[PDB]
Amino acid sequence: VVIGEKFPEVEVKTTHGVIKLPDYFAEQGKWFVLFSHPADCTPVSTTEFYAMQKRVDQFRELGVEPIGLSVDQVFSHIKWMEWIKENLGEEITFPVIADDRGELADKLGMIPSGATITARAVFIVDDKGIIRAIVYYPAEVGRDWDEILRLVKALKVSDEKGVALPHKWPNNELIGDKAIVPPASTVDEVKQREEAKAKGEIESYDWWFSYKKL
Amino acid sequence: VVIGEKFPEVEVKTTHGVIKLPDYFAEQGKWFVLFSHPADCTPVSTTEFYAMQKRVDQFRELGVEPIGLSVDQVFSHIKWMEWIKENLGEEITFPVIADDRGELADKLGMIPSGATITARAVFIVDDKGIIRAIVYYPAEVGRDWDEILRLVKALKVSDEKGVALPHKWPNNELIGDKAIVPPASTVDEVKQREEAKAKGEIESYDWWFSYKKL
Amino acid sequence: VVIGEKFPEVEVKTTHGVIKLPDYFAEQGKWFVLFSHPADCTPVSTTEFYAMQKRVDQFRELGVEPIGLSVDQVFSHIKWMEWIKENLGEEITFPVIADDRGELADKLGMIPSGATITARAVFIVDDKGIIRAIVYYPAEVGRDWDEILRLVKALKVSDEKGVALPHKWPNNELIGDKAIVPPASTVDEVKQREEAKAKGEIESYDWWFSYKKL
Amino acid sequence: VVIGEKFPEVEVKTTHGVIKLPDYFAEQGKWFVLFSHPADCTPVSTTEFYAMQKRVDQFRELGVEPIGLSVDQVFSHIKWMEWIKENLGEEITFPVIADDRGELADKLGMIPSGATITARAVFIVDDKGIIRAIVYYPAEVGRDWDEILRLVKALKVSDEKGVALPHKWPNNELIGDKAIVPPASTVDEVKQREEAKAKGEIESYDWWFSYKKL
Ligand SMILES: *CC(=O)c1ccc2ccccc2c1
Ligand SMILES: *CC(=O)c1ccc2ccccc2c1
Ligand SMILES: *CC(=O)c1ccc2ccccc2c1
Ligand SMILES: *CC(=O)c1ccc2ccccc2c1
Repeated sequence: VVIGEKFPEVEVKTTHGVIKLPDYFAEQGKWFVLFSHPADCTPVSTTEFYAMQKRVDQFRELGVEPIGLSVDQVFSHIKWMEWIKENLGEEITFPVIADDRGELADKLGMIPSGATITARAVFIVDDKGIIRAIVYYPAEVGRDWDEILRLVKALKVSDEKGVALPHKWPNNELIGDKAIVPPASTVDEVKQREEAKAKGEIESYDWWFSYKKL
Repeated sequence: VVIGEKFPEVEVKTTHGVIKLPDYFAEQGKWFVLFSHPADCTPVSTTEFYAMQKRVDQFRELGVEPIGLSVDQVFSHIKWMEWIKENLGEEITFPVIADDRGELADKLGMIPSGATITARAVFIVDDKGIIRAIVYYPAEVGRDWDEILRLVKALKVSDEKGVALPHKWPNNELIGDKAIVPPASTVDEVKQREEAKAKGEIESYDWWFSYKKL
Repeated sequence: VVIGEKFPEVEVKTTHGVIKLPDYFAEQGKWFVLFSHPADCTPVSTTEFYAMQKRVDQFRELGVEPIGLSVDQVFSHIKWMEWIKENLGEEITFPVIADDRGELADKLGMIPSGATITARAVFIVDDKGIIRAIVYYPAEVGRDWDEILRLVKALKVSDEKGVALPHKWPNNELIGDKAIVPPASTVDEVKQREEAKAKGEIESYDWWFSYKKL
Repeated sequence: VVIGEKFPEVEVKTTHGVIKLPDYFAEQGKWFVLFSHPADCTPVSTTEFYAMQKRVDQFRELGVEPIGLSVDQVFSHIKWMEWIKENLGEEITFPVIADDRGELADKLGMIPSGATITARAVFIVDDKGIIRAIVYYPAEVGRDWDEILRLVKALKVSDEKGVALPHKWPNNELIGDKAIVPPASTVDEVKQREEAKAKGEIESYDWWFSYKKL
């Protein structure tokens, strides 16, 4: 699977029962962030679950639903989440997939070389079932959910306002929170663009490098 | 290709002349961060080339050589780097690949659906030539090289102290800059972890969850 | 071949005429215990043919058809069974394979090192034609069909009650004839095991160790 | 691997440190019973460990050393054995192999179809490193160590007194505890045999079926 491809139609067993991806989310007009961990009841994966729960509402606020995955069975997931609630005080409210035959993991390249469990994969999927971004981190290094939060904010703003987002948006080191104006490919993108410029909204470093604020 | 796989043996045309990957970097005991952008003289890509250049020594300090890639030709690259130099004050000092015919981009899954240009891909390759981490951002959303810096700091510390790094390390919400002690793989390591527990050299939330200061 | 593998499609000459394995037994909804002996008119083998015949109805009761095999020819078999009949009072009522050229014996790893005759092999094959258990005893030590009877009782009860059987069941040192409740593979099964725990329908030594009466 | 083949020369990590099979046992003139379980901290495997410990001295009395195996790591083994001691009151005194890359398991066909963990395998290996018998039971059915105890007693008596052992020896249903006298292949086996017969020690059902007592 690559960026731009439809997420595969698949039935998945989860701690919230059976669900049809991507449809379950797409049909509500929801994005999802699908993320793998190698094994339940590991310390890095445990800090990741803590951290994601603490951000569950920053994702959902935007119309993005977290959903986890390992090749462990659903009994493992439950026991482990009960451990996070009793010991860390955070109840897990996002579903987790029991990919217990490794079938989905395998379709999404989530299994590293010589292994039988997933790595630390991340898929952003939009309400059209389109894979918008993919991350593969290894067992030994925990993600940072604040970068995935920035990524989905960027993607949603890109869709909504037809801009591209510079390095480290919205704290880019040349134009801070200003979005780039991409080339026009539509009459409306030529009229939208021209009228932004008559409104003062556009500046530039050259003809091919123009940017505005939202 | 997946995490844990040998980076494919491959000669590449660059702005700094030709090189064999991964041998060129692995024979200097260097890791490389191989990264792509869709096209030279695009503004998001330009923001990321500025950003990488300002950070080029953060990577080099750590023995990690950055290296760019697009399907644009060496002639196009020389033109674009020249523009950045005389327009933003940064000379580009890292080699950029001219991936004639997108042959390496296809090997590494860098081409998004129904395109001939790359997306915003990142590969961390180590001094053994093993792929340690993979990121695929799309054309519309530039990366944050400080997250890739954190990732390769974490990979380096993981290899060097035999530890795993928790979420957002070295700013994990629970244990800060502390590192996860992996399980004992020998009876000798069982005795050493029992000693370290007694001394408080390692600390723990449960028998399976042990961390320490570096 | 290994446990979990389809028994290989194969026509075999027997004392009761020719048959297709596993289809002959699987189309009657029968399991078979396929077992070999090194040579007709050997005394250990004879003791085991007596033993199997006295037990042939214990297996048949359970829908498990016994079936013998050696590299001896049908003519040799007819002679030997005749001897048992008129000498020990038992007619042999189960089919015996004449494995011309040891072709099936090689497929199933029945030939010991630097020999052309089988050892004392046993295969439990189910009504789906799946191999469920394998035993390889040598020429010098005859089997105990009461252990193979216990094994196929246990396999049958495992399939029929969705349980796992403890050591020496139905005479386990700890729980007697009680059976291990496997882990929940669905959220629905989590709720049903929580109900059964509350009712004492299942009993337990720890959260991962639950047994019940059949 | 089949009966009659030398156990492969292999270094194994165990709860008693590193050891060289078969040499570690063969060099002391010891047999070993090598036995797999699928996963540590399972209920069937747990009753098997209980049961084997309770018989550890019936095996060792005979010069046979139990040694266990799963693909779990050595930390898993230790935690699990501590659970057997605290909860069931039996300290495990036999070593257990951490076949944590599945390498030995794979050489000995211990992995069922489509799986990544072992089944319930058993190998008897003599002081010459020769595989004398192999058992494959599935996850769902626990062994009976009393049958493996009978098997090793039979094998040792076969070696020591040049006899073959009938069905269910020493409670065979025709000659009880009497051993079969195999054909002679040596002058000494002709003199040994002839002199047993002059001593009264031999009886028979026919010329090819003779047996004596020990
Ligand atoms: C923590 C966890 O996921 C897990 C899963 C299965 C287990 C089986 C036996 C003992 C402990 C377990 C823990
Ligand atoms: C990358 C860029 O802006 C640039 C600079 C000089 C050029 C000369 C000729 C054709 C294209 C160019 C692009
Ligand atoms: C199996 C046995 O004892 C027996 C019986 C009759 C025979 C006739 C001819 C050749 C061999 C025989 C073996
Ligand atoms: C019981 C056992 O073998 C085992 C192994 C690894 C574990 C990791 C996390 C939590 C519980 C575990 C239990």
